[PDB]
Amino acid sequence: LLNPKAESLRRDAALKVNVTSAEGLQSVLETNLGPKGTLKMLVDGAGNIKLTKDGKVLLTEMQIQSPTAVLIARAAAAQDEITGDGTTTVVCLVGELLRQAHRFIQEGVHPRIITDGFEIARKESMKFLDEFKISKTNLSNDREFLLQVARSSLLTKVDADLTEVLTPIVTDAVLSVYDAQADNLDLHMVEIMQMQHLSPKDTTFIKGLVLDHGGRHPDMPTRVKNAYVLILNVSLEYEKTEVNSGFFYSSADQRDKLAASERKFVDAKLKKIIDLKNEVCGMDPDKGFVIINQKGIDPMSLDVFAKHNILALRRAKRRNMERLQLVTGGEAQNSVEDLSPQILGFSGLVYQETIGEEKFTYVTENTDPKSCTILIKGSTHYALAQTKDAVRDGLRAVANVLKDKNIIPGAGAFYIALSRYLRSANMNKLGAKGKTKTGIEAFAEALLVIPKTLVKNSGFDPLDVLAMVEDELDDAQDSDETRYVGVDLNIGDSCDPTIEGIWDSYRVLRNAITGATGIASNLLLCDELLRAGR
Amino acid sequence: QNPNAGLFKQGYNSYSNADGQIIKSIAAIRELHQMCLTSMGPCGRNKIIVNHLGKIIITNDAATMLRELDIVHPAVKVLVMATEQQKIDMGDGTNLVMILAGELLNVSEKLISMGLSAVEIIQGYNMARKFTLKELDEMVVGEITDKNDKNELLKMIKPVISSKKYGSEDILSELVSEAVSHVLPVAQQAGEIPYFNVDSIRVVKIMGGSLSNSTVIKGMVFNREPEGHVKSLSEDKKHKVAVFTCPLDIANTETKGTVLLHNAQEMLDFSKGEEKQIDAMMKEIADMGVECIVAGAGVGELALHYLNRYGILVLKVPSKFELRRLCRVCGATPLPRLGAPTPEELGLVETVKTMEIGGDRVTVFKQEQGEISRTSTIILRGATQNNLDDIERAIDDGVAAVKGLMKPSGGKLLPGAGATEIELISRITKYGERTPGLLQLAIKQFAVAFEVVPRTLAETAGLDVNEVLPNLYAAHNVTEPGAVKTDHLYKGVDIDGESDEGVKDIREENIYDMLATKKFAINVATEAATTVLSIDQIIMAKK
Amino acid sequence: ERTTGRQAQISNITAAKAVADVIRTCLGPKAMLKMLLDPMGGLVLTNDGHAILREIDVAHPAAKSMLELSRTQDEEVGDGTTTVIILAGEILAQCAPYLIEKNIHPVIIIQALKKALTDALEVIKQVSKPVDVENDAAMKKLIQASIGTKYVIHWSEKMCELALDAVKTVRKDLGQTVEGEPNFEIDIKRYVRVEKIPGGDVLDSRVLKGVLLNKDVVHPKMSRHIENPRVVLLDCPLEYKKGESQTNIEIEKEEDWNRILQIEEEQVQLMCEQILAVRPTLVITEKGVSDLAQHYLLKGGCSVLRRVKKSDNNRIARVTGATIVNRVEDLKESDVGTNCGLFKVEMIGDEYFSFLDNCKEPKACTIMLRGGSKDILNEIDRNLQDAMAVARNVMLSPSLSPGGGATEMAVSVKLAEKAKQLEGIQQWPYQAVADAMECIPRTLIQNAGGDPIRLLSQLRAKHAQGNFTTGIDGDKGKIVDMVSYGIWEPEVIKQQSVKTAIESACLLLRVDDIVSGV
Repeated sequence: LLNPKAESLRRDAALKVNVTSAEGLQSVLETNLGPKGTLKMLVDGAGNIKLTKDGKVLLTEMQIQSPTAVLIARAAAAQDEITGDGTTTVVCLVGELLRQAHRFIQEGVHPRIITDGFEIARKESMKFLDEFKISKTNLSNDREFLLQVARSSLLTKVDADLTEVLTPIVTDAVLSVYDAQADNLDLHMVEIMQMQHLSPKDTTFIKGLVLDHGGRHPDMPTRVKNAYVLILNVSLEYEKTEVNSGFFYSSADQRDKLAASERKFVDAKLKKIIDLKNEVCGMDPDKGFVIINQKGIDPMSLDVFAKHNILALRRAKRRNMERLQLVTGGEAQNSVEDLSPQILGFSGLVYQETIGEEKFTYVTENTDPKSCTILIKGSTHYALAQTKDAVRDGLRAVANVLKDKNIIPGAGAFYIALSRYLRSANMNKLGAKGKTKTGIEAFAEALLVIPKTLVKNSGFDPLDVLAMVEDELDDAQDSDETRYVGVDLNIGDSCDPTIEGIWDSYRVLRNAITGATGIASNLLLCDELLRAGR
Repeated sequence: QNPNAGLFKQGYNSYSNADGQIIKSIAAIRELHQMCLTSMGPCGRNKIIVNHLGKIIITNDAATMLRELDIVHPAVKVLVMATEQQKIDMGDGTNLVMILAGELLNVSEKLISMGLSAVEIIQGYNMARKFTLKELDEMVVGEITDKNDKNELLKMIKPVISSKKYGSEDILSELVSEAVSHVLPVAQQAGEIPYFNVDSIRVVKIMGGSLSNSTVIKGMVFNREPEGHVKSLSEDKKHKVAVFTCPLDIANTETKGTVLLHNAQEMLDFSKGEEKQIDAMMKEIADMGVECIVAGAGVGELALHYLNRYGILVLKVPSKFELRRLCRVCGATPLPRLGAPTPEELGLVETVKTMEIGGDRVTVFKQEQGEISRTSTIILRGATQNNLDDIERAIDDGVAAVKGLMKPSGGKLLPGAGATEIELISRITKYGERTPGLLQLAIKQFAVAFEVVPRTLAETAGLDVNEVLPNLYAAHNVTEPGAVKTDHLYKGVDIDGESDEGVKDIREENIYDMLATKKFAINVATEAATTVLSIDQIIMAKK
Repeated sequence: ERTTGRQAQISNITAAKAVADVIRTCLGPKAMLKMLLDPMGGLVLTNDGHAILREIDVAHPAAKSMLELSRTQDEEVGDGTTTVIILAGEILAQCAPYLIEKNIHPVIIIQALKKALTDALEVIKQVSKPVDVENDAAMKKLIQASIGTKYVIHWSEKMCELALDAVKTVRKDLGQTVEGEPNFEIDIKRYVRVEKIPGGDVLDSRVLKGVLLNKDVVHPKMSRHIENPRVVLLDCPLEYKKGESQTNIEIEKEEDWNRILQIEEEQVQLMCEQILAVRPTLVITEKGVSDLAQHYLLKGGCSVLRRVKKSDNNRIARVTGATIVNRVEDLKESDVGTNCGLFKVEMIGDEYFSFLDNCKEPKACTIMLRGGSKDILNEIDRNLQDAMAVARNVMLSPSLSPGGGATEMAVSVKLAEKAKQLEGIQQWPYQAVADAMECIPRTLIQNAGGDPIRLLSQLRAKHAQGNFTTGIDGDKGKIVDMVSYGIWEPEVIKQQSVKTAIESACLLLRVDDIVSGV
């Protein structure tokens, strides 16, 4: 039964391909789980090499040939947008679920029987999750806790030294933009910038915005105290006669004097801007004046400002012009002709930083900036790529915890407890089927791929570390007390994740199990591979 | 490079159950099934066999083919050994086992494709066998009464000769029935003493002529000539016959006994000595009234001179089997020595003469209306080498089948020409339908195999099976005036070669099979089929 | 080049069997998945039997004929896509040994298959049970069979309302010795036509008795309800009348230009006077209406609808009875549209419509679907079609057949009873259908995960000795009664399934040669 230009893969070979391929993809990502995982180098073939641990980047850019591995990788990518994390967790769960299922399928267990067992265990796992979770305080003054969350999301993906730098950066950046009111939380209020020529350790939190173009006159202040902000969309470059004209003169000195008269077209605008300061805290102590002009400013116009200790910046990007109106409170003027004292915004220190190749202007200390900036430092695209991923994900991690009060103690306590729960609940209930109970046991065992992989990557023997966690967990239950018991990846013994500070997202773990269950089921239910036209 | 799993014994490629060893084994058997399939029936096909010694024969007999084939594949050996079972203690059924056993395997494969295990299939076949064997007991119409009448013998001998030689059935039947009626005693209801060994009837053939001049001799026919001067005995009764194993010459000496001559007188003295000693031995034979002498060895010149002068017919019989058979004609006991054929060891023959059969002269030891031999000889003629040789085999089959008429109800007669096989299909199917569970699957397919006989009988006759088979089934699937079928127990395959249509009544030609042959074939065929099915792997090893 | 004799027979059956295998996993609620490997780097896991057959290339023309079987089935009824393909393949497989091993001429094979079809059709009827198609609550329970296990399960009350009321309206429920017997002919594709209007929600949808027109009107403010409706259907526009022959107008004095303008106004009025003379209440014209004509007619006490194609005017004529007249001047007083409930010109979703809803049922209706977005409108429509297909299949025959493989097994057993009574060579290919039918209860067991022999044998035994309502439990895999576990399907599907499956097999079996040429 074969048509030319077609193939029908039968005799359970489709299952053998699906499981073998999944074990391949598992083997790749299994080496990168937890803070003890490895780094991968991704070579684009053009000479640019990316360094990352991020599962989303790894699966997105890594070339995959196995059609089955493509299915799992893309399905995980779908969960990445839904959950914001858990990429490796899903792939590891899918792989082990298929491995455990395959061992039973070889023994005569129908793929559907296992699949139904997976669905039962999944539903029971979600019930456990509901009793496992801890309800966090709704207080936004939980900084001491959110620091632990930032460390949990950062430490996994950084060199553990950068963690000390980024932890307060992620934590305070989101708390700054998170209104302490039952309103909302938008992590897009924290901008992600990158700069070269500094070590990654120098990643810094900036309360306001940063602009690229600086001043181009040596006498303008590099530090403006309690600045007023003018937002101006019109050029102050040397202007010419409005209409076609020329210089008609009799004596050489008249040539430049006539040009000086032509200069009046722009000088009149300069005077109005200088008078603007004179009207609004002209000579008041501890007051300044900065201009963030979207368009150019003549070197002569800058000299006019420099003489008055005014910091006149030029050729700002629109993106910052619109934000700075919200940050500083001032209004943009399309022309100096509309200039008025009610236009100016207000901010604290405006600082010009100069480095070898570039200048940067800082607009910090605003009354209500409604925006923050994080500056990611590095010497090469290696540190810049890794740090950027760490910051973007850390901001999301602490954002999800602030939005969703449900927190899950980590260190493997969730998945190890699920194994114990499902093992006992299954034998205690046996309400599935004489055969289906096989799939439930396969599901419960597969869940342990996560705590086992976390330990293996640490160099500790999973055979001893998991046993020690199970022992203390059982002792707590026999003692009739509630205790969260997880893995200490540095000592090798058990720990309490709620004292150590190891926290997982409620939403990620909820969907990670549900997704991995569906992905493994979709492959276990595949009886034949059908190829045509290739 | 290419890896292989499961092959760890001397590197053999040995297929497992999951690899279809049973299906592959059956496929090998199918090659022999087709070879034997075209043999059965009065219109069976001939085969040419070229013996490695440079001898070419033609036969219809499947067993001959199977013995002449070098059978290697164990899957076929199971059925070939089953064929030998039909030859041991039975004179027929060779084609029935080879054909039925193959078909049972063929329908088994149809069940295997379903996912029905070899164990489940074999179990069903064993049940259907036991049912089949019981049902056959009730299909008996007549019975041979073992009165050994020529006419009762012909009823059985005729269908036995048929399917080995067609068109000469009546001529060969008379030849076998006559010879059988000669050796069989006149008796009724006597089963304590066995009698009628197959060896009691010899068949002799000469090239040339045709069966139109065939006959039966009451006695033995030898291919040796009367070496002595007397070529025939007189017309008197009870000629005394002496039989010797010692050559008819001067006695030898156990140790040395070499005569050396140095003087002319010694030559004369030893020459006279030997001549006198031989005469004394030949004289003592003649003095006992012996008129014919049979030697198991050669005869010296002097012995011929004396035996001629005594008027004693000198006939050489070198075959130990012919001498043993001669004891069943004249009664003489071969003398281990020479010159003392004690009268008690002498036999009696009424006539010893030379006869011309086919142009070849033979010597015949026979009796006519008296001192009647316990052996018979059937005389065949034919000009065509291949045809005459096969006719000889047809004679042997007739005699062997008569031996099949044995004390344990061997005379039970069932309608032939496939009529029994058709009725079995209906009865076995009902057994399947009444059997719960998966067992019905193999029991029904067991019945299916039995249509191969009315199919084969039709195919060999040139008939379209697609018209004959539904006509045969309709002929037995009829409405009768009562639960028990009568007129339509006799509808069989009409081996005519005609054009239009129809079936023929067994009663028209008295085509009956022996129950003992049928029930035996049913046992052997099933054991052969189930044996092959039980083998899911073949492994070779040094023993 | 060519395949002759047994080469065509083997090739045709071989290809068809391969097609059947593709979809054997598609049967039942526990259908398994297949991996479709594209010539590109993608892969599709969709387990829809239609999509699987569509998206997989086939080589042998016989396989293409199998694809056409599924396409025909999809047009006839709303289901059976995989049944006709699996069954037809098995019928060919069962006929295979008869063409080869028994050497039975294809002519014999085809004759028996036609007889087996006739008997199979009888049995499907005999094992079926009636339902009162006039009991709306009973119908709702049947329609939900095609709505559940879907996101829109929570719409099922409204989906049943829309499907049931529309199909009942169009059903040609009539019989007589003069105008003939439509025999409850239902054609939802032409008669139940569905329109999607932005705005509202699924709960706001309505079945209308009349025509839903998407064209706008000459003025938004006109009478919406009429006591004695009279409807005019015209092709010709209302504009300046011109002659067919040559006309030459020469103007010297500017004063005569006004006279020409007055004539132009009169000619438009004269067209409107002929329309107004017959006291209309709604005027529909395919071509446009001049600004003067718009006021000339409205002031006469009627509404005017413009830009309505002949295709729509034919629909309007069926529900009004108005005759279409080409030239305006020829309009007759016999053109009426009375007993019409409304001429509503409501703007819905910022779009103008015109509704001719009436108290008539002239073998037609329109479904009006509401929804807050185009996605909602499409989601309602796409899922509603399933409900309407079932409503058609049920209202076309009150007999329901048992599911779970029960009907197919009943045909197998009953055919076996008749096979024993069939004389002649045809007995063999006759059995072929009896055995082939069991591919359905066999496949259901395999997809459930049970023993395909032990459970199938028990199922057959239950039908052989007991009732014909015994089937396979899709979820448990156990043998259960189909009344306790209702899995009943309209007879219409089962009758067409066995009919087209055997006929398709016959089309391939009777071809003993495929030759190339153009």
